Amino acid sequence: EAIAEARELMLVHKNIITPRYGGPIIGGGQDYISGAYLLSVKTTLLTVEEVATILGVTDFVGELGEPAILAPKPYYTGKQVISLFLPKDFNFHGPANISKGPRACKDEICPHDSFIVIKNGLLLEGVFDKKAIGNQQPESMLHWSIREYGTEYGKWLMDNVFKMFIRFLEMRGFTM
Amino acid sequence: LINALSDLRIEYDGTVRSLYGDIVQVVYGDDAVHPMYSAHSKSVNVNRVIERVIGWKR
Amino acid sequence: MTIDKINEIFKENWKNKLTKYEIARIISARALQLSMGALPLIDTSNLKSDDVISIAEEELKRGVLPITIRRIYPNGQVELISVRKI
Amino acid sequence: MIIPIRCFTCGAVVADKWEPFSNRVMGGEDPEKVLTELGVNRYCCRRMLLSHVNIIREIIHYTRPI
Amino acid sequence: MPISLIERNGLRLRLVLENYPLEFVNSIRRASILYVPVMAVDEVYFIENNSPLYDEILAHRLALVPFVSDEALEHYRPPEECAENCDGCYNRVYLDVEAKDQPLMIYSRDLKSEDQMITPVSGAIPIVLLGSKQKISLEARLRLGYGKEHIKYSPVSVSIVRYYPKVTVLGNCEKAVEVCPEGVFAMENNKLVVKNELSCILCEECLKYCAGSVSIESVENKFILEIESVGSLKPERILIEASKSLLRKLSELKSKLEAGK
Amino acid sequence: KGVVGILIDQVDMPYTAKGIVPDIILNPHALPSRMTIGQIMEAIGGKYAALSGKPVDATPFLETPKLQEMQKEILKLGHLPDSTEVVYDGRTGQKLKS
Amino acid sequence: KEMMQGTCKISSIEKGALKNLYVVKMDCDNDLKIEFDITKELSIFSKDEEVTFIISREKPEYSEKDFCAHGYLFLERQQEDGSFIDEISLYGLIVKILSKNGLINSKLFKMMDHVYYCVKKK
Amino acid sequence: MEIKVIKEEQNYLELQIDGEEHTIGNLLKGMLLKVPGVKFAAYSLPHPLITSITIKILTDGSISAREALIKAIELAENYANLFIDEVKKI
Ligand code: F3S
Ligand SMILES: [Zn+2]
Ligand SMILES: [Zn+2]
Repeated sequence: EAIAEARELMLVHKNIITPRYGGPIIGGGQDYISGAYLLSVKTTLLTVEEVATILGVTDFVGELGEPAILAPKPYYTGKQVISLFLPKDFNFHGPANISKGPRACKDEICPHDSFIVIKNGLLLEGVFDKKAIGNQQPESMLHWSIREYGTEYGKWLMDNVFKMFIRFLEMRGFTM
Repeated sequence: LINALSDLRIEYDGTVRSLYGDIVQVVYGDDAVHPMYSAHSKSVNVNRVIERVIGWKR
Repeated sequence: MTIDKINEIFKENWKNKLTKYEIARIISARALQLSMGALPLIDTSNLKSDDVISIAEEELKRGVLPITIRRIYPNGQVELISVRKI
Repeated sequence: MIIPIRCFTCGAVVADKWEPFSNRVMGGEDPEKVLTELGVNRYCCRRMLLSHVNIIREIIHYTRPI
Repeated sequence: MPISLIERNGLRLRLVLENYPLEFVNSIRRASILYVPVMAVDEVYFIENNSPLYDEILAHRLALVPFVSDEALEHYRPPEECAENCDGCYNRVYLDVEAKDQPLMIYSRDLKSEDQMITPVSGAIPIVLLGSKQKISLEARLRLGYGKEHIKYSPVSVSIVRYYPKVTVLGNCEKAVEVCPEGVFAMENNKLVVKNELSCILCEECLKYCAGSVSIESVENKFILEIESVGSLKPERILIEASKSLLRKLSELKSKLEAGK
Repeated sequence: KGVVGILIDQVDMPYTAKGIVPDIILNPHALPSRMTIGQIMEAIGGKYAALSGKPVDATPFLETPKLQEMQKEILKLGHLPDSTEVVYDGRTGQKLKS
Repeated sequence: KEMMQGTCKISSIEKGALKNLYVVKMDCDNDLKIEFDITKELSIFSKDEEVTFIISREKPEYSEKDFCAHGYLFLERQQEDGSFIDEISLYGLIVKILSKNGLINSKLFKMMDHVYYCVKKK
Repeated sequence: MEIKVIKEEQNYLELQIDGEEHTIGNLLKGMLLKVPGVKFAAYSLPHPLITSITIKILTDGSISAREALIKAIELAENYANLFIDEVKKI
């Protein structure tokens, strides 16, 4: 009886949202945010081998689709690799944590990647930072994603997509 | 504070009552919404619902 | 609207739903029953795990348990809710 | 206590280069030239040789009476 | 798919590989460390010890001493085989020393080996310093082993695989000679000639100052493989044994994969 | 302070262009909040001390040699002045972009 | 089929806001002002040359000496002066089109179309 | 060194190998990415403290995944033999 109650009421993934306020207490940390920003930035292009190396840490297997850029050289992109995990009916429009300084464009027409635009599960512009995957950040895209696809999709996402951030961070160089 | 608020419970009619019988609140909070299930201290975000429905054409 | 509209909405919502505490209690009782006698009500060959907890969860999910819950309201009214789909 | 047999980072043997280096430096020769001509070029092995203390020469006086 | 040679020092070997994939070259580099067998001390039988060093420390120091395991790869059973009993796969060395009145340093030349073709690489490795009236008497057993099991069995010190550079001089900027840490460039009659192109590590620091006088690329199919041995085996033998280990592993995998299809 | 999270062999460590692998890896994210510039300064000074063989004194308010001199001497000895190095991945052999 | 094609010359190649970003501006016939983002590895254009661009759902034939990609049409805006702003996201790289009748208002395309965009040298 | 099959179809294979690490996994992945008809190939190390790898192969149906793995092994063996024969000449 004690084991059944512990499994049915006290599991970690069932308590992603804290009772103090409506917002996730389990979320991205410090290396995760930097990796997400570096992978999501506009200037990231990956080859087939790099994409395979990045996706080897997750459970994803299937069709990658056509590369984002076909000629002169076949290049993928960070947003295309990220978009393989978002549900196919998820929409989100909101600013990023880097939209505070001179990058504030306050609308979708932004020369920077300072505005997040997701339509039908496709990440079209914007970067991931503390305001999208960070912990203790209510009304973020992670919060809405969990709220609409259960702690089940919350746990699946946190287990899968959060490892590509670390893998890409160590694939690139991050020093001080 | 724990020793003060230890014996409060939510009944099947929505009221908040102590285990000794007396009534603390006629309905929990003001609309019987758990803070854990709320959208950041809010029953439902209507703007978020409108976005979820028609954001692919904005 | 007996006392408040919110209370009526609350009771209407919970009239035909099982709270997580009720689910946990049912699963605990069924798991304790299966641990000694009480042969399962399902086909225990396709199950991924042979432990009692998983069998209890599967039986609750399929809706074969002959268990009813009594909800006693503060004014004395009683409500019987059955978990079998039938 | 005593000079390690191998460099910690790379497995290069460095113990055999201690008694030359420890002597010629005491003879007035600058450590850099001696280290370069002894065959030590990676700065990990230079760190190994440059920061040895050699306590055992004091501990031989105070040894277990077993 | 030729292989070219850059330099051959006493223990260093540098090669250029021209039509091999990066995965194979990296596998050879890793197997040069992990899957090449050498002789090292496995166990020590202690009879007496009065030195400041304890038994475990002395055993570790003895184990870290490299032995010449060049002719022993053909007379001793490898670890992959049965190797833990059936004597005929263990070598034995002895050490019996004593100090009379003055402190005495014990070098690796004092280790007497039962089999004469297995000797320490260097005879001037200090092992332990003995005070007055202190003595040591021990027997050590040597056997083959792979660097995967313990790092004392690794036959190399550094194993390196890097890209093949291509440096071209377009202008005549004089800054590049004093910026490159590898000394690739030089000034000859004020022309900025490239002396040793293969020394560039693709640092890309000359691009920060010249930026128009120097262009840096990496050749897509050539790699530079540099290894340095410790003294037990010659570098060519190390490379051959690493590739043989790859061959054995691939053969076993294919044999037990195609069977039971 | 900190505990050991994992132990990595020499083959899996990210070797540099000269074959030097790190003995300890420290996360950059620990620096900007604690604001210990002395850590990086000591790293540079120690590398210079090992390369040159010259003594390094880090007494407060009277440090000799200065950072600029140490960096120039490091550059003169075959290494990059900013104490950075080109690093390859020990598991795949791919050159890191930074 | 709702293919769109044009021929026009490059105006400028600026530096952009990000680290190694670049923006290519093209002034074109019929009051088109194509302006698209590229990176260093994709820079095969000069300061001024004649090129041909095509936007179409059907995948066209391409070589290894021209630049093109596929993305989605996700932004349709009207300006206060009667102009239009159209944006195509090549999974992150932005192609902005300034026209008169618009790309969706003129019934050429609709919202969120998977389109191929190719630019070749003439 | 023991192999086992987690999943298997005509154009999909998931193979768990115990006793192996990056040395063989990276080589096999690099060789598989060169075999024609293979659409996806990857290897994973489930935990650094455990010496075991998992190889995932997905083809387009022209060639079976097991055949692709055998071809990759053949390519690797050919490269190793060529390397031995060329190193022996210097
Ligand atoms: S200046 Fe020097 S060492 Fe390397 S990349 Fe540039 S050459
Ligand atoms: Zn902006
Ligand atoms: Zn060293």
